[PDB]
Amino acid sequence: VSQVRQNYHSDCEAAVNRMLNLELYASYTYSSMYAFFDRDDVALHNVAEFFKEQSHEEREHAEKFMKYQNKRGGRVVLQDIKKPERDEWGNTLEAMQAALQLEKTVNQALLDLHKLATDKVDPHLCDFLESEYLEEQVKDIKRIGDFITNLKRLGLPENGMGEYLFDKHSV
Amino acid sequence: VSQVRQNYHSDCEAAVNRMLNLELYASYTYSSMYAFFDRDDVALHNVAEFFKEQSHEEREHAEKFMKYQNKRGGRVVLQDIKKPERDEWGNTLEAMQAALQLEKTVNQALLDLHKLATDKVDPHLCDFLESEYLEEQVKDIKRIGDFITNLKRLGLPENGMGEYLFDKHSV
Amino acid sequence: VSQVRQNYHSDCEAAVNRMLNLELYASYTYSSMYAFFDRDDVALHNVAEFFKEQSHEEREHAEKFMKYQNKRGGRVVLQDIKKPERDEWGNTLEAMQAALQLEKTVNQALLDLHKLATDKVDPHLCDFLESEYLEEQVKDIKRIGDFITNLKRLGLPENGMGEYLFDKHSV
Amino acid sequence: VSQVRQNYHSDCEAAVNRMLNLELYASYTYSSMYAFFDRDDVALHNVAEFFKEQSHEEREHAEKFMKYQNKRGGRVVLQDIKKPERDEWGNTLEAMQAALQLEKTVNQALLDLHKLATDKVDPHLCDFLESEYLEEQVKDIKRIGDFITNLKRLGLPENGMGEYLFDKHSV
Ligand SMILES: [Cl-]
Ligand SMILES: [Cl-]
Ligand SMILES: [Cl-]
Ligand SMILES: [Cl-]
Ligand SMILES: [Cl-]
Ligand SMILES: [Cl-]
Ligand SMILES: [Cl-]
Ligand SMILES: [Cl-]
Ligand SMILES: [Cl-]
Ligand SMILES: [Cl-]
Ligand SMILES: [Cl-]
Ligand SMILES: [Cl-]
Ligand SMILES: [Cl-]
Ligand SMILES: [Cl-]
Ligand SMILES: [Cl-]
Ligand SMILES: [Cl-]
Ligand SMILES: [Cl-]
Ligand SMILES: [Fe+2]
Ligand SMILES: [Fe+2]
Ligand SMILES: [Fe+2]
Ligand SMILES: [Fe+2]
Ligand SMILES: [Fe+2]
Ligand SMILES: [Fe+2]
Ligand SMILES: [Fe+2]
Ligand SMILES: [Fe+2]
Ligand SMILES: [Fe+2]
Ligand SMILES: [Fe+2]
Ligand SMILES: [Fe+2]
Ligand SMILES: [Fe+2]
Ligand SMILES: [Fe+2]
Ligand SMILES: [Fe+2]
Ligand SMILES: [Fe+2]
Ligand SMILES: [Fe+2]
Ligand SMILES: [Fe+2]
Ligand SMILES: [Fe+2]
Ligand SMILES: [Fe+2]
Ligand SMILES: [Fe+2]
Ligand SMILES: [Fe+2]
Ligand SMILES: [Fe+2]
Ligand SMILES: [Fe+2]
Ligand SMILES: [Mg+2]
Ligand SMILES: [Mg+2]
Ligand SMILES: [Mg+2]
Ligand SMILES: [Mg+2]
Ligand SMILES: [Mg+2]
Ligand SMILES: [Mg+2]
Ligand SMILES: [Mg+2]
Ligand SMILES: [Mg+2]
Ligand SMILES: [Mg+2]
Ligand SMILES: [Mg+2]
Ligand SMILES: [Mg+2]
Ligand SMILES: [Mg+2]
Repeated sequence: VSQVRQNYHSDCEAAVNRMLNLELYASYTYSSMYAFFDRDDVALHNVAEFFKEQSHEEREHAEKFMKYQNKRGGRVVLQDIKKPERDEWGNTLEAMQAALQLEKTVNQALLDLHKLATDKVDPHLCDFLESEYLEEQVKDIKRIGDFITNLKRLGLPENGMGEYLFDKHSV
Repeated sequence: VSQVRQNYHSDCEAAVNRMLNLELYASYTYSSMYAFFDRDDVALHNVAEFFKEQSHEEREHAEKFMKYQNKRGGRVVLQDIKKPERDEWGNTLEAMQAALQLEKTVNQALLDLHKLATDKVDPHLCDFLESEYLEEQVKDIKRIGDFITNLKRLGLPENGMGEYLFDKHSV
Repeated sequence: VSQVRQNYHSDCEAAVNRMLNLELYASYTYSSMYAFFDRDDVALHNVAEFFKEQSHEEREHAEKFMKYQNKRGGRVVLQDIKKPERDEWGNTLEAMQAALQLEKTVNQALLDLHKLATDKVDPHLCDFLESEYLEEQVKDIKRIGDFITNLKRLGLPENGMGEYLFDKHSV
Repeated sequence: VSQVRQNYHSDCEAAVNRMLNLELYASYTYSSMYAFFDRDDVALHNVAEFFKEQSHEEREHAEKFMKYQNKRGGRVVLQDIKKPERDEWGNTLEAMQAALQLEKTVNQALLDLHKLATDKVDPHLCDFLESEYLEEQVKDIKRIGDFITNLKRLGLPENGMGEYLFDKHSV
């Protein structure tokens, strides 16, 4: 037993490791979206950079879980980072729709972890999730939803002019 | 009944007073460690100053509970501050081990208070503990654990050179 | 065929994708080393931060290959990022030895890619590898070798004082 | 034989002169595109200025070959600069398509020169081409390809609004 460990359930420790992996998975998916929008036959640079930024943010989320694990006396256990679900992302609307679903998947995992922490009476873990993850998730989901509404308004997927306009005025 | 009092259970009010006393007790223990390491036959000034800083921090924790009590309309009730468990602290490793146990004792009391606040449906008290106490406790416990690992690596208690090196490069 | 593609062999495109994956694998291995040295029972913070920095550098190397692929009109294809070979890294010497071998593995892959680029008469790819990868590899290998020599001089793995001294004066 | 001449094959000297001429030809083509987009019945000023900038860049490329020739002890031999293939350039998409093909033609000539330099075992000439020409070519080709993708997305050649938008947000 780690000398620092106090009120940290084995189940929570394991769930933190799984959450870390999911953050890394999300990062990798966003990196794929970056590379797609940087393709010469796609060429939406501001969209690409948005997803690149998101990729870096997700990596930061993962690293914060690593630090958390050690602070509580848990042990970081890593697993493979699975490649993204797709190799190409269609267009800005399709990519944003996938990003929304990804963000909701990550959010659900965070909420499930919060429920576990609650069940195990771990207020430190609850506080950590609330203060460092849950509000950022809601903000990101709202931003992506707002983008999707605008992409639909702009006539995506069919309206190429609309897609250009979004890249030039929304990101 | 205090004109400001709302959703503040008598049990929580009493537990806040006991928590205040424990913070003062912790402060006093750290002050003893400061004085020990400042002895001419001990003479580890950086270690002494670390514990002096910790003593002041614990006093601040106590004063914040006093302010909290009044904000909620509870009444501060003071008890004797018991002298520390020991009059001399052996060496840096022994002192750090005692500090770790002290920090875990304080942490357990904070967690118990959080559980009481939860049982009494007092989200303000829960928030206060989470935002002002629980993360600082985890950080401090991790720091002391890290120090202990390094002191053991440096050959404490036997290795006087190791102890000197710690004082000169870790604190 | 991509409108930008010129003098870019399919074999080189595929090898760039595999190289990208290897950079990501190296990044992930370094992230594991960071987490290990941040453990409360390991607690070598400067060593941990060295490996964290290395992890970020490797990720940058991977992203540069993504950008390269697109610049040439190749298509980024991602695969799983395999978890590191180990879950725990022993001590500073063992970790540095693994880092040296990892760096040499990455270097060999870069040299193999340079040989392929040479065989396919692709001077742009040769230049890219020489200007952006090969010298950094040699520098990193030399730095790690130098560290290993010093860790051995300091009596690793047995000499805990030596390990402490390295953390405090070399990184 | 020039007193400075060393390891500089006659074939390479001649090929450098031909490369110089091609750079001047490219410059002149871009100058024609500038003048076209500055016409009152075309009036896409940002597009015109892009091509004017490209024209100046190509002239700089030519002058660098002149300096190179002298540095190696070769002799600059000039030929007529042929007028561009066209007198009018249709629209932004047509001009960009011609620019892409021009850039690929120049790139192929640079790659052919690099192959000659390799065959004649001239590493100085290889280095010069790699460090001063080949990466700039790849960057320029990618930029123009990206523009073409966006012009097609914007409905060129038919969509005049799309063409206006490109001029106002892409260049
Ligand atoms: Cl526990
Ligand atoms: Cl699987
Ligand atoms: Cl595709
Ligand atoms: Cl928007
Ligand atoms: Cl009340
Ligand atoms: Cl008593
Ligand atoms: Cl004594
Ligand atoms: Cl020293
Ligand atoms: Cl330390
Ligand atoms: Cl090709
Ligand atoms: Cl496999
Ligand atoms: Cl272990
Ligand atoms: Cl060293
Ligand atoms: Cl010669
Ligand atoms: Cl002729
Ligand atoms: Cl005309
Ligand atoms: Cl564009
Ligand atoms: Fe995240
Ligand atoms: Fe798979
Ligand atoms: Fe996210
Ligand atoms: Fe709560
Ligand atoms: Fe909170
Ligand atoms: Fe964010
Ligand atoms: Fe985000
Ligand atoms: Fe305290
Ligand atoms: Fe007593
Ligand atoms: Fe404390
Ligand atoms: Fe503190
Ligand atoms: Fe403290
Ligand atoms: Fe690398
Ligand atoms: Fe595996
Ligand atoms: Fe590396
Ligand atoms: Fe580096
Ligand atoms: Fe490096
Ligand atoms: Fe020193
Ligand atoms: Fe040129
Ligand atoms: Fe003619
Ligand atoms: Fe050019
Ligand atoms: Fe340029
Ligand atoms: Fe150019
Ligand atoms: Mg467990
Ligand atoms: Mg998972
Ligand atoms: Mg917040
Ligand atoms: Mg009462
Ligand atoms: Mg008490
Ligand atoms: Mg906080
Ligand atoms: Mg292929
Ligand atoms: Mg591989
Ligand atoms: Mg270099
Ligand atoms: Mg000749
Ligand atoms: Mg010619
Ligand atoms: Mg260069």
